[PDB]
Amino acid sequence: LKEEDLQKELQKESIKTLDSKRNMDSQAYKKELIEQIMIAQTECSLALDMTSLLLSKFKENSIETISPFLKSTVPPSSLQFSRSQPPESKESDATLAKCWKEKSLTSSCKFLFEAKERLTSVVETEHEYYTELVKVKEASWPLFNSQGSNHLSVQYSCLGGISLGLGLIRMKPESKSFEVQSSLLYSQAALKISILNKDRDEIGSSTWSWPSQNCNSVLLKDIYKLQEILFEMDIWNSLLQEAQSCGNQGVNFTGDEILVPISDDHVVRITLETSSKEKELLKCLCDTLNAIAHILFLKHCRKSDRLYMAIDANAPLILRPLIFYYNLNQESLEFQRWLK
Amino acid sequence: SDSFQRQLVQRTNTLNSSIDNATLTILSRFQDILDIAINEGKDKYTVAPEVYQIECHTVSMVRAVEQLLDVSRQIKSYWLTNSLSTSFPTVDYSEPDLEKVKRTLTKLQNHLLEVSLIE
Amino acid sequence: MQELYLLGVVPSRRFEAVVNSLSKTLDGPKTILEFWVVYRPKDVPPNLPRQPDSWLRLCSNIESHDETDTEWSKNTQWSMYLEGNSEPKREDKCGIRPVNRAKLTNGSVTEFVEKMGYEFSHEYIIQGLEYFFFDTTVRIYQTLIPSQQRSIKPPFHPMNEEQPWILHVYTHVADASNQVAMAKAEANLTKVKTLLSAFCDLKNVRL
Amino acid sequence: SPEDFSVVRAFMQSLHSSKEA
Amino acid sequence: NILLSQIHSLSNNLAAHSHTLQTTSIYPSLEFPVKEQEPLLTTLLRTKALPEVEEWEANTLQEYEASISSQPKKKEANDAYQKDQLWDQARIIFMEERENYSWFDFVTRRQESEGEFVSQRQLEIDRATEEQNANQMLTDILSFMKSGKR
Amino acid sequence: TSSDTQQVQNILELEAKIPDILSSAGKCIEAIQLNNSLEDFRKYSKEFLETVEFISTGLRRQALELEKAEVPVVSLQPKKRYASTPLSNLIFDQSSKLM
Amino acid sequence: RVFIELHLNEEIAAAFVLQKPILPLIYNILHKFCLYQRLNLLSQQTFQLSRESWLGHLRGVYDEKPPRLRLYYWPQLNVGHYIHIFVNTQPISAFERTLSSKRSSCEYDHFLLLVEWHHDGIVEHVPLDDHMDAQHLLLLITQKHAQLILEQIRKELHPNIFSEHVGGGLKIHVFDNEIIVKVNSVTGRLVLSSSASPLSPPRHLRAAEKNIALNTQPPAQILNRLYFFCIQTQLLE
Repeated sequence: LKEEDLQKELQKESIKTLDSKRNMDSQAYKKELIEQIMIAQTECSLALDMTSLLLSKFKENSIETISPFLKSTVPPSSLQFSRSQPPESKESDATLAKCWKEKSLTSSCKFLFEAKERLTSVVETEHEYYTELVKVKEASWPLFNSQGSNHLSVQYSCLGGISLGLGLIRMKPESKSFEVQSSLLYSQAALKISILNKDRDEIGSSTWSWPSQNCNSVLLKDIYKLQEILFEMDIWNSLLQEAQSCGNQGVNFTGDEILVPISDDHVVRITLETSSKEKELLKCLCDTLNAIAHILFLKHCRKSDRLYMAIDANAPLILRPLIFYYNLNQESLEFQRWLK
Repeated sequence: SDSFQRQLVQRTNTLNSSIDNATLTILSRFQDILDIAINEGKDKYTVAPEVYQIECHTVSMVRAVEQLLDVSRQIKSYWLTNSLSTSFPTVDYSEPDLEKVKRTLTKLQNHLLEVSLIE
Repeated sequence: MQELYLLGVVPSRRFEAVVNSLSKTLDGPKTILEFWVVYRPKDVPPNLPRQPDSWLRLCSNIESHDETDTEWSKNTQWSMYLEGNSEPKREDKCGIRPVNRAKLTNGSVTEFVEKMGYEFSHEYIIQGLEYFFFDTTVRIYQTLIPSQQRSIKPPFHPMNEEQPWILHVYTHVADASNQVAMAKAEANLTKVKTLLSAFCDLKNVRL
Repeated sequence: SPEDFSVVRAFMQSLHSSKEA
Repeated sequence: NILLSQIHSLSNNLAAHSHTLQTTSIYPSLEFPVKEQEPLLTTLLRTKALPEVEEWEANTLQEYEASISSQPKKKEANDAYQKDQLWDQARIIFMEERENYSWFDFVTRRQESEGEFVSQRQLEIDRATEEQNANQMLTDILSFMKSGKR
Repeated sequence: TSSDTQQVQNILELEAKIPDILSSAGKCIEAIQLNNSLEDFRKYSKEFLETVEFISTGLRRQALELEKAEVPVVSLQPKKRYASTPLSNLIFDQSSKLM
Repeated sequence: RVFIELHLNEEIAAAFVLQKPILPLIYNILHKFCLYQRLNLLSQQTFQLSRESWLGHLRGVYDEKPPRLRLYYWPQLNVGHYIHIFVNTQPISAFERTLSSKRSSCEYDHFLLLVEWHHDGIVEHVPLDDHMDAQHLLLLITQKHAQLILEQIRKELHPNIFSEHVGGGLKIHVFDNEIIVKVNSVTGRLVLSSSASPLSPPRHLRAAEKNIALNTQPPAQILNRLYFFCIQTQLLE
């Protein structure tokens, strides 16, 4: 409720058959049910009690069957029964019975009709979903049933990398279109490599773009973008643990990004760009760095797990080669500058 | 643990058990509706339980059918769970041009450096 | 040196499935082609040598020589394996086979063994693939008899018509005595066996 | 979902605190 | 479902002893007279139908009144008999028709029985023997490698 | 001989015919009750039994063709350190365009 | 939000049964609520961190009853320590109480969220920025503790070697060159780099760093040996 909205509505109102005609909770259905079975139980319990009273006059069997409240309240051997004559049958009563059964059958056959119709809608959607899953695995993407046991998940991280990521296909029914949901927390992910001058302004940077091969189905595009994102995440993580091992070379990881000092009081800044949901030569250098960083990651993936004295052999080795060759260049340049 | 073949046959005997159980309840339920459909004895007190039974049996039939749908789904999933893909999507066709990468590598590595011939 | 092993059998149609599908489970396949020859001690003193089991066999990698030309036993590197019988009372657990090996270079291996006093027994070829898990290997191979002694590449004579393949699980512990290392190799073997068992059933056997 | 569950836990714990006080 | 089984058993008992139960009649006396002062008796032995049941009956009878507006009454009873007959015929022919089919076989319809035959247990025996002979091939090749048996 | 995709397609056919079980059974009760046609009940009952048989046998068929095709019950656990030839391709590709 | 509307509502009503002013009670309940939620956020940040990076080097404890979080960093003892997150009542200033009157009331029960990092045999209260990433906090403390241990070794050095503490690290001077000792926050390990040639550290630094990491003996003893070695080799050349 807002005063402006209301002054608008009320200002709009200032502008303006004798019979009055006017036209749920699972807990509520629950209450209706327990209510009904309870009334049944009270009726049956009554009949039980009464019969138990009589037979208890004539047997041990029914002192047991009578309720403790009733047997406490009333003395046993209370009721009686005598031979008598059964009542005249009511014509209305039998015609009632027949009317009841006929209505019962018609009810049943109608219910089978509508149940068939709803289950046919169900089987229809099912057929839709599974034709799309078939479309997917026809493209040789593996899929596994999800942990919830509802639907199925595609393994977008099936080309490579360290982490194994899979995400379930769900039908968005309102749009009648399929969507791939993943544990991943990033709408976008890409490795940014950059160079920082003395004043910390960014001289150049590279972020890979993927080849974006043509794909026919929305679902497969979403798959590719997920796979890409997670792969980038794999690279950033690997770079990080690398930086743990090789701090002595100067690689510094602030929580926000990796940076590496460089010979002319410049810095390289390696970040992961994310959404949550001479200048030409130098850009060649950045792009070169990103590309080679890549390739080297990939090499780390090919390796099989199983010399030197470095602290961690299992540490990947992307930074360290890159900075190795950089440093060979720089040493050589200093040498030649002396000789010149 | 059980053999591999033991696992397979275990599964199929399970799927059967479930599935002939569901069909059999479809048959038997329809049968017993039929057994109850005649209104000759027509004790109105007997007719009313009969009405309940009819409703309960038809619902039990639909239940069984839905059970069949559960089974068929499971079978599809199993078929899709099988690791027979043996391939990758592979969308390739953007060419390496390696010799260019060699030359750009060297070019960068020798920045501001006077080079000489091998020996 | 102690090796802990499991093994199994794989029929022919079941071979190809087990292979592709193995590639799906664990680290990708390495092509392996091995040429093996055994030798036998000629003295056979019956009381103590115990020559039926302890006699040695030696083999070597033939990655690419036989396809290119006539095989050259002189050209390839050789290594000698002394593998003893397996330890009994191991029906429940994984198997244990003690194995020692040495690499041999710059010598006539054949002439050396026979100058020891050992002498030819049998000559067989091992061909197949091996896959990797952490510190534990797994090779599916077949036992191809050579067409001839030091057979060329084209023939690759097979032993049987059914051509069944054999499943070997590799684990190595240096020190026999250490119970902790045996425990970890045992558990590594159990875990790999579990996964591999989903794949196909395999179990411990003698020798 | 379990985050929201944790929101609730935060509330119920706040409440238990105020009740003890 | 279990509730259904119980009430069905009860209706059978009541119809079986229906004659002896409608001849007998129940009145309290003698020993209940100590507690006789109470209306509990009237509530316990009351045979008034439930109010919902009572209305229900009334409504269904009104429906019959629409039906008699449609047609005369004498014709109705014979038609009813004829229908009950119909149902019994439907029952027996369904029993026959069902016994005719085969249910617990793999792809073994009547039509497919004419077509072909498929045996699960024979496949299983087949694979089992193949794996057993394959194992014998193993143990044999193993003893060959260890000490020549070619 | 049929692909897995072919097989799940087969199943989708059986599925599409399942809900008609109710259809037929009801068609048959309705036909004898509403129309008193004993012969309509004969036809529609017969259709009902045929339908349940085709579904039942078709699915037991499938499960068998599972054990025949030796499809593992448990799903296999994928490895974690790939580097795949198609990946490598995308890889060298983009490296090249960037150089 | 609607949920807490109703529950809160129940609460204020019972408060009226006992007639204790609402505006406090709702403030108390709801501020403490927000604190608890932030603490929860931090906990999920740390557990996420315990998985994503830090894997070998972070252990996280969330606790119910009085819900509290403690984080174990550098699980490897050094030749012990954790940081404790905590909700607790700040007593009212005697001067705050006097100033407070009517609308501005001190009578509200009120408390802050705060942290104190545990150290072998000591405890220190650390100010908590309201905008503090859990990673950022872990960094901050680890660097403090860093500086502490690294100054302790500096003191245990040899007396004649001129050492300097600065730049978050140690500078050991060797013939107008420098060895630079720091600690990596995650690993909590000693990192020796070289003044001249910061991109490739000489073999003997690398080997030293490896020996420190082995934790067989105090860092100072090693660094002393490395100083004398470093001298000798430079001259010998």
